[PDB]
Amino acid sequence: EKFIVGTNATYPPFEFVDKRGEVVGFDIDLAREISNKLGKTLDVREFSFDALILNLKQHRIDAVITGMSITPSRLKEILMIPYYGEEIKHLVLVFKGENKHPLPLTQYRSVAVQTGTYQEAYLQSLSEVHIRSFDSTLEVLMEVMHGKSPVAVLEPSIAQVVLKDFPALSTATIDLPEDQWVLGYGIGVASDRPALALKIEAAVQEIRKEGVLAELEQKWGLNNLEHHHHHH
Repeated sequence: EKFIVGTNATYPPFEFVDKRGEVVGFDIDLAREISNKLGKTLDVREFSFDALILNLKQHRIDAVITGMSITPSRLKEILMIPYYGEEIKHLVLVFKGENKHPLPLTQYRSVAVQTGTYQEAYLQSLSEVHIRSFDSTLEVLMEVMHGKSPVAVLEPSIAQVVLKDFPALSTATIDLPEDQWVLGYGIGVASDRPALALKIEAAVQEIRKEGVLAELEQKWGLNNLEHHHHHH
């Protein structure tokens, strides 16, 4: 039988349309691997993003794979099996010297952040926060080093790697409200089909341990993802 997957082919490198008119990408290769583990024939179907969950709940599709962020709001409605991405429940505020009251972020003349990241979107959602956006983490941090902005915001896993090169910078934790958490990217499954979700979790674990998940990540350039959590 068939494993029917619903997608919105507008989000490289997860899914997009090739010059054949076919949908390709990391999620399509992952969907095929999953269908093989389940012993099913993959059937990829395109929908508008806003129509995906309704179709899943109506059992017209078996799974949604579309670079969809795992959010507490969505977990209320559907099941989600994680397959890529760090959980983001807090951000790192970066500055030189002392910062007695790191919050509110509205206090700063400007806040440096990287374009296209989830932290940028979070900052944009906040009333009266003045953002200076940059293409790279290098530019974000040099902005603070030169005293052009008082603070920057990084995602925690990036802060952990890059800040070793910046002994002058100190940090404070920004806790995100629960309704703003993203817990990586996930495969959507109907709430009334938990057994299918279990089989998909089993499949993803096997794809991961066989090294195929890491191969697909490298192949599709996920390490260099430009537009983070576009569907949050």
